[PDB]
Amino acid sequence: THVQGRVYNFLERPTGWKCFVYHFAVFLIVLVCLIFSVLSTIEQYAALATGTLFWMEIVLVVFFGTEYVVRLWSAGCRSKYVGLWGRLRFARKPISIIDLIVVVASMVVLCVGSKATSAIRGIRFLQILRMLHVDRQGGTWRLLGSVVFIHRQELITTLYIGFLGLIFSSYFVYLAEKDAVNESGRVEFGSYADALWWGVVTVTTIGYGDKVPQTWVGKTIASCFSVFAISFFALPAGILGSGFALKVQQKQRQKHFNRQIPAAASLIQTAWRCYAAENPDSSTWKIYILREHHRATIKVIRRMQYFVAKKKFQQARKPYDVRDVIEQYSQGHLNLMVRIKELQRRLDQSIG
Amino acid sequence: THVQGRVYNFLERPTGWKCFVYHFAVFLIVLVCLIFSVLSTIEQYAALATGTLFWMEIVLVVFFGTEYVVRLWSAGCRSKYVGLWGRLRFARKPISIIDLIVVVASMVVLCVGSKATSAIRGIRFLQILRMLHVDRQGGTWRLLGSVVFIHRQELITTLYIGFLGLIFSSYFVYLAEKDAVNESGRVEFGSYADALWWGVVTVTTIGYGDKVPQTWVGKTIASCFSVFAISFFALPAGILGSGFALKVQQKQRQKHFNRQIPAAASLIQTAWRCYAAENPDSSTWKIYILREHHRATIKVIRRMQYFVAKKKFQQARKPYDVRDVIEQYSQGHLNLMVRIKELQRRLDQSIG
Amino acid sequence: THVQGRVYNFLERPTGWKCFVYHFAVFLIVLVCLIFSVLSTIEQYAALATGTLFWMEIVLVVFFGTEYVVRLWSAGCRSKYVGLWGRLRFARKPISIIDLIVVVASMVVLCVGSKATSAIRGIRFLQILRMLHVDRQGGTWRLLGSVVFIHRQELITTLYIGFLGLIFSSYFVYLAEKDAVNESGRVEFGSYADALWWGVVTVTTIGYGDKVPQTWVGKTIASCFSVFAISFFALPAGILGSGFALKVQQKQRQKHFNRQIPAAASLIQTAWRCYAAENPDSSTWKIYILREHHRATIKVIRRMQYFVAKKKFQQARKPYDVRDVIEQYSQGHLNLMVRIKELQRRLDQSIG
Amino acid sequence: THVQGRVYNFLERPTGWKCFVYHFAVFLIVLVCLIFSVLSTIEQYAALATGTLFWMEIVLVVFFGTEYVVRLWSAGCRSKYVGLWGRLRFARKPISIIDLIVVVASMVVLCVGSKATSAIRGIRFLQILRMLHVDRQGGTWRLLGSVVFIHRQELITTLYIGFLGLIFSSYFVYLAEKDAVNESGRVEFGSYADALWWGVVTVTTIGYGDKVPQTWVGKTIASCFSVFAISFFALPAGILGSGFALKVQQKQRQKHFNRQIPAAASLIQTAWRCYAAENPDSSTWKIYILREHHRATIKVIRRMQYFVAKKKFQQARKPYDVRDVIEQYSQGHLNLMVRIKELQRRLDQSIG
Amino acid sequence: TEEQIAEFKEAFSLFDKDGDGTITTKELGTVMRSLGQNPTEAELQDMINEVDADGNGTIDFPEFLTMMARKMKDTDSEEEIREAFRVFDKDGNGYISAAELRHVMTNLGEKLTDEEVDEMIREADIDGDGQVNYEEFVQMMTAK
Amino acid sequence: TEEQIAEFKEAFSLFDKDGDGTITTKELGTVMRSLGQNPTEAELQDMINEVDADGNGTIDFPEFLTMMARKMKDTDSEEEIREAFRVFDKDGNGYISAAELRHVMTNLGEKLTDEEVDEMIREADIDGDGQVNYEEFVQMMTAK
Amino acid sequence: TEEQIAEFKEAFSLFDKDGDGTITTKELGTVMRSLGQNPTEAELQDMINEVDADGNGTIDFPEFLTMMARKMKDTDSEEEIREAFRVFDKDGNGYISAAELRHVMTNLGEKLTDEEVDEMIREADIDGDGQVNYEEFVQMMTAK
Amino acid sequence: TEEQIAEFKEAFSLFDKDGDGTITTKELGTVMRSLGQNPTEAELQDMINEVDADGNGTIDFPEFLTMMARKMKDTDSEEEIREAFRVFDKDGNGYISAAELRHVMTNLGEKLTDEEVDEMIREADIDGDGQVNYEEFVQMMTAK
Ligand SMILES: [Ca+2]
Ligand SMILES: [Ca+2]
Ligand SMILES: [Ca+2]
Ligand SMILES: [Ca+2]
Ligand SMILES: [Ca+2]
Ligand SMILES: [Ca+2]
Ligand SMILES: [Ca+2]
Ligand SMILES: [Ca+2]
Repeated sequence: THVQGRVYNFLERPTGWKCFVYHFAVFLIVLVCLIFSVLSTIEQYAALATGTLFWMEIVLVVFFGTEYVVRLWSAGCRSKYVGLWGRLRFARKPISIIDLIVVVASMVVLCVGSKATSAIRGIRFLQILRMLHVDRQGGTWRLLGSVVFIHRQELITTLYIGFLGLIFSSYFVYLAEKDAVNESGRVEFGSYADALWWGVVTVTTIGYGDKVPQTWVGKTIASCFSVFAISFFALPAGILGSGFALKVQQKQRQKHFNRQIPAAASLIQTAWRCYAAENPDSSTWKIYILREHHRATIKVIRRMQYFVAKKKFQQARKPYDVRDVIEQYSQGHLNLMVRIKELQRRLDQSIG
Repeated sequence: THVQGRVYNFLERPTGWKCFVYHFAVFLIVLVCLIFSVLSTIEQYAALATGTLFWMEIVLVVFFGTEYVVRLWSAGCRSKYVGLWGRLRFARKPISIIDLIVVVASMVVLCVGSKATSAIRGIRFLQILRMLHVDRQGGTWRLLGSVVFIHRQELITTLYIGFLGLIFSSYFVYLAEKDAVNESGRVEFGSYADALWWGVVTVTTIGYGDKVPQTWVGKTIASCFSVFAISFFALPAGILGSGFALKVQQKQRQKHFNRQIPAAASLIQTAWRCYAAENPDSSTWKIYILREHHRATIKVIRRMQYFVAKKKFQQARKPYDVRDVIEQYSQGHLNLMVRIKELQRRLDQSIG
Repeated sequence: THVQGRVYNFLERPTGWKCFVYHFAVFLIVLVCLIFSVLSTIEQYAALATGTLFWMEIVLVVFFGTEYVVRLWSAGCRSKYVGLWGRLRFARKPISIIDLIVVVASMVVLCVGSKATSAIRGIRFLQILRMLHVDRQGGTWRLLGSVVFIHRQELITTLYIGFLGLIFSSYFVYLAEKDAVNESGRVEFGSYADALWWGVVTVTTIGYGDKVPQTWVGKTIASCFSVFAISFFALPAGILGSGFALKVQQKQRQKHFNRQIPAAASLIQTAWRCYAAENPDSSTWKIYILREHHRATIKVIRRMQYFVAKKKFQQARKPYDVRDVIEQYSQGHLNLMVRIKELQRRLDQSIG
Repeated sequence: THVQGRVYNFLERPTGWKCFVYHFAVFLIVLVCLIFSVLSTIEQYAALATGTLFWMEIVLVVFFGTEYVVRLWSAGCRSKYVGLWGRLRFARKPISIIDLIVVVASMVVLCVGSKATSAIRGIRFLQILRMLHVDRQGGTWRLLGSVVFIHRQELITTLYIGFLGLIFSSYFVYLAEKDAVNESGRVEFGSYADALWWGVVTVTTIGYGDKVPQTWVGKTIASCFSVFAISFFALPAGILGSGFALKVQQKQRQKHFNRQIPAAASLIQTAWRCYAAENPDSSTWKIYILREHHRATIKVIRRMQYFVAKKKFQQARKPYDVRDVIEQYSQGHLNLMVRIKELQRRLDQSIG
Repeated sequence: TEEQIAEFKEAFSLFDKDGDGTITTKELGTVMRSLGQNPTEAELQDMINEVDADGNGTIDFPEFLTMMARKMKDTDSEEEIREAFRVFDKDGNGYISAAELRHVMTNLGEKLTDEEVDEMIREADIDGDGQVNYEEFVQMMTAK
Repeated sequence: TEEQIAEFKEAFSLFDKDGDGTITTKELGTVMRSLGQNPTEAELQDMINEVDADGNGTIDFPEFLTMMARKMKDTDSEEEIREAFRVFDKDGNGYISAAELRHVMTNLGEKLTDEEVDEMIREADIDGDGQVNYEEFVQMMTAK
Repeated sequence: TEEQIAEFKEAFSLFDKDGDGTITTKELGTVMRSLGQNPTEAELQDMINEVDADGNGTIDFPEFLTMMARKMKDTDSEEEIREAFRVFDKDGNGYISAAELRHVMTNLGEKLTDEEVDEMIREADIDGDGQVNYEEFVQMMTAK
Repeated sequence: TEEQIAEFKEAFSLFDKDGDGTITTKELGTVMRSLGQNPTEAELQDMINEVDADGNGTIDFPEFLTMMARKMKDTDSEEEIREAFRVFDKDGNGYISAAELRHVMTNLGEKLTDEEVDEMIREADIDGDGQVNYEEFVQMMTAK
């Protein structure tokens, strides 16, 4: 009854300790195979590793093929992945396309080889590409995309400033060191191509030194460039670190999952009622209780209820802030004004 | 009727997808021309690119001249840019001055060339200078200026500490390595000029190595300098990254644009009333309703209304904070104290 | 009466100025001995330091042995460290195990030597390992572990991105520079092992230069790699610096220690009452005042009181936030609604 | 009448535009003299600058002597600097001591020279030391000291981790590369002194390359060290940048200067009353109105008023937070409970 | 369309019933209590804060046109409705039972009548399997 | 100027009408209701919080001089008034219509009388084109 | 266990005494005041906010089963109880006196009767030394 | 000292006048109104929140000893008093006038009587120069 869900949880979304350790073991053995293949080219393991490359290759491709097949079969648990169309939708995902491409390339290269260096390198490429499959919740790619999307104008501005600064600095370096000759007669700055290479080396602080200015004015302008533009080079690390820190800080102010249940239920009910407003022969009109022209009024009431439910839904997804306190105080003050006014009116009536 | 506004939106402020992709295509083709001109000096494209430099140069200068002309003509849509004086005000802008200087230099160099290396380099300079025209909302220069203005004393303090630290460190390096001779007999630290160059290389972590101390005391003082002053070198990146992060964090707590409309309207009305207080023969004095010396009182009332409207305007531009909650609670508590006191007085009168 | 507590405070947890300066002197003399042993191998102090190594070694091992013995004897002050089992629990701590291993290795090497280079190096290793004993509150290791635990998914994501980026960049570097030969005929990139070494040098910005690409495409891909992946290399410093800054910022919003005393006392009382609910013959049942089936009801009441006390305890450990204001306003509004309703009912009864 | 205050403002605390530009001109001319003296040693200005060194030296020492004399004379405006004792207190300040030492050293060296390289270097040292006099509000040194004081345990922990990590990494590097020989036969790692130098170069990312491991295990351990400990090297920049950012963020939530005036006045009054409680023959005892043993009660009342004023003073210096809202709501709720109880009692009495 | 504008015009006139050109919370509460909807100031403020885009606290004709310029078939609309179905999906495996839906409808919201509960269990049912195909349900909510 | 100080002196005396030397919200409300301005504690606190710079909650003579030392022609003043005209400029293209200005004046604020609405449409009009030259309007607000 | 479920069933029925299937603050206050526990709305909200996990504001049968699925012997439970004993440990040296415990019990909480104060001083006492072995006390709280 | 402890003992007994061993806001207000100090709940909470260090809301004997263990001559005390004199020093040049001090004393706080205003102007005066030597004033506040 739940075998498909159980295998889907075991494969796609490991959790706890059993499946977590199993996936960790798979990842570490994959990394061990990758590093052994890296060391294979060196003469220490030139022969044995290459001789054993085919065995591990076929074993791994069989394992990943079976894993892909069982995952695709278990994809039917998801409602959107039910039927042939749902299986195609699951396969059309970028990760599924990557996996199928990797396995088909692996089987092609293995069958061609059975009966060179580029093929082995492509094997490593497909292994490290399939290695990306461990990303299941999108916690790397989707998270970085969201972070970029939040700060698009900021990164655009910072990159713009950085490129303009480095371009002007490289032009100044070239004009200062057109005839730059280092010790023992080499033209280090043969052109502004060399100037640009020195500038990018300086901003990245590599300091290779193949193109170093030999004039005092060149040293001063290089120092000014290092002061100005290297900060641009160091920006994104601190920027996204601060972003992660503030996200974690705001991670402590979310409402409990049961608080949004009433809002979700109310919005579902209002959406259904708005949809059913198109059904004149419904029997739910008299529940509120003769009615000829009030259908438009009922439609408007349902529409405004749906809008209020939408507002509640947007409020549910956002954390606590000053707005909630403001609206709570406003509603309480309005209630107590209304009650005091009612009491005043009743007392004025009573006193006579 | 709206053709001037439409062309102004198309040129100055592209948005959506059509104009956005058009401007992106213009920017990318400009960058492609720039990189091809960069590669022109190398022998791979020494002849063909140089032969085709004039054609692309004249085409581009014609395109930017027409663009500048149409933008200046469409500038009349803005109220401050109406008439000859308004056109001059538009032209007096730094960006307009930059564009006109670039186009006039381009046409001058093209007409002189038609009937050398420095001219071509100036062509690249004006192309990359006109490239700055894509900045329209000031999101780079105005934003960096504002960020600096906010933290002027902080950057002043940090730079002061950094320069003093590097100066003392360089002096210590020189006094430790006055007779610094590296392997195979070269005086790496010929002077404290060499010491300063080594210090700036160390603080920028270039590590060229042309002037490296050869004594243990020199190594220790260099390590202390690297520990102390390189943090100064790395400051501004993290500082402005944190600034951007906090700005984005505060970007979520702005009131809706319709909330400041009443404050703006009220302040406009109060400003007009204060201005019209100088008109004794106005007919708006009796709207509040015989009046000889009350004109000064009405002027004071209008002035205090204008001050209250100014306070509302300053409150509108700032985000939510504890002050709004404090004042809301204070006004509610005062209202309910007043109402309870009125009820107590009325009940005491009634009981007798 | 308090001699054990006094010596425990003097040894384990120095504070004030006397013990603080004593521990600082011990730490600085330990560091001085370590640096003198470091300088011992150099010919400046090759003979005298080595001759005096045994004396300082035996003096130090005696001092640390006596210190460990007295600390273990004074460990009986702690309730969990009372008796032989408590002494074993104190000894089973990682720090105690480290200390006993260090002292036993020291006495073994000293007795073997009394009647080489590796032994001396192991002596330095045990000295620097015992140097870690100054960590008493766990402020280094426990703090870093907690910081990692808070941001486990973030560091996992960032490291994943960094390794994948560097791997692809190194592969691109190798494919671009398979035949990389530098000046005067050396194959700098003999393999993708060399490519990986150059990539890690670039991402760490060492810039040794033993393997530098000599092609324009290689320079461009290296620049792209430096732009992309070096930010990953610089992440953790800024990440944990921001974490420390936000922790210090939140350090100002803790309630006074006396505020959690009532919650702690209430939860202790509720826990004892829940435990004693299993004792039918208790005499505390009639304090609330015949009772046959109400024991289950009393157990449920005690259980819900214990749950409320647990909620109060979790509230005590967390700093101030919007939730406290929300619940305070809710309780006040409910109280005043209830009071106004009671007043309305009484007045309606009175008016008749 | 105010000439002393005017000259004190002109000298010690320039503000506005006149004195600000004057001080900026003084600072820039001092920097110009410093850079010209720096360039003096180079043969470009070896003769002219040295010949003109004495003239600028005597002019500057006369200017700073007159400035110090007039500042000391004008120090009498401050109440704490009134009289000979106050002048000594002004002179005992570190900045005043620095200035007097600089001027006395300058006059000594000038009178000795009138009737070598070290003397000139000491002249530069005293010029750059007097250059620190521009710090008047302590915005550099006091600010950095306060920032350190806030985060003492954090910097202690981070430095502890960094030194331990680099020490273990250097030991691993030495044990891996005891016999490290680079190309063409040089022992780069002659000892763990060389290993420590390579480690500090790597953590500072200098990359001089004089001591680079030649083994794969050495490269791997160096990569691990770069991953772990360089973040420690980059910490303080981001840490204090985040500190400055949060300080500027909190700079927007201070109460107006007039809000703390009532608290200051109340605390001054309570302090005086507590002091005057020791004066039995005062005539202020009967203002509150026979009184023999009530003097102790009045002393206790004055003491508790002083404590309340102290609480108000501590509240004034701290910015807005949740505590103010909590206490305001508590006092309002208590007031309205009290009023409702009074109304209920009066109505119950009236109904009969 | 012009016909849509006219429809909004008579809808505004009917919902006003005053002729002032602006409709207030008092009038909205009056018409609801005439229908028998026992209104609340909470409902009144939940109405003011979002529809009244001008911010004057009333319901003007241009305002009403602006809020009737809405559209319920927006990509954001089906995205948020899909997330809402994901909100109460406790399992997270794409399986949703009709029993919990019935319990939620009956015990929360407007306390759905048995008639509309039967409507729920009959419209959202793939041959009464108990596992509703909520993606097509979202599609035919959006399709209207 | 000394004459300006004297003018402020008799203005303070007239606005006091008590001789205590300090003027309170009670007296300000009394004089407004004598004029017929139906005051509110909200207006009273909006007065106290900004003018009363000393912070004692009253209106003293030196305080009144400090608030009369103001100036409405400040660079910040025309900058903020220009931004205020930019606040309701929905198009953002520098085009402002008189119809929206009339609607805002009539339906918000003091509910401008038709007389002052006509004053608006006649003073701010470049030959009645409907596109007011708001920069010169700002200039002649500041010029007073 | 099934017997545990049945026990919870009759406990829910007895605590309801209404047969509606949901138990409210009114009924809980009624039963407490029948016992004589002088309830308070503060106690009522302290009950609603934590046990009522569904969020409907009442006490349903599945809710009651969910809150009875608790366990007091959790590692978090003894950790928090140990920290609680650490809360009032002013010395911080692992020494706790019985006099302060007696004073706290008598002057705070439910104002412990002398009988239960004697129970405290007799159960938590290593031969009446005054230094209670609070670790074994925590263990035998958790052991129950 | 033991004599100081005894003095605190009879001070606590006199301020209690009830014999319960704990003193409450009701008793403190009663004794003040017997003296004629027209107390306020604001004063009562300003008393509870700081002196009552235990947190029980009353005034116990050990609590009273803890708050009498205070000392007014603390380095923090003269530092904060010096900053307080710096708070109203508008000029910031170390010059303080007696006129502003007199105005503040008369118009703020307890509304100092002319007798204590004369006491201020006579104690804090270097031969009546109007520029008080506030550093020695701080010293002889701390010296008591
Ligand atoms: Ca109409
Ligand atoms: Ca009505
Ligand atoms: Ca007067
Ligand atoms: Ca009045
Ligand atoms: Ca039942
Ligand atoms: Ca009841
Ligand atoms: Ca007593
Ligand atoms: Ca009383």
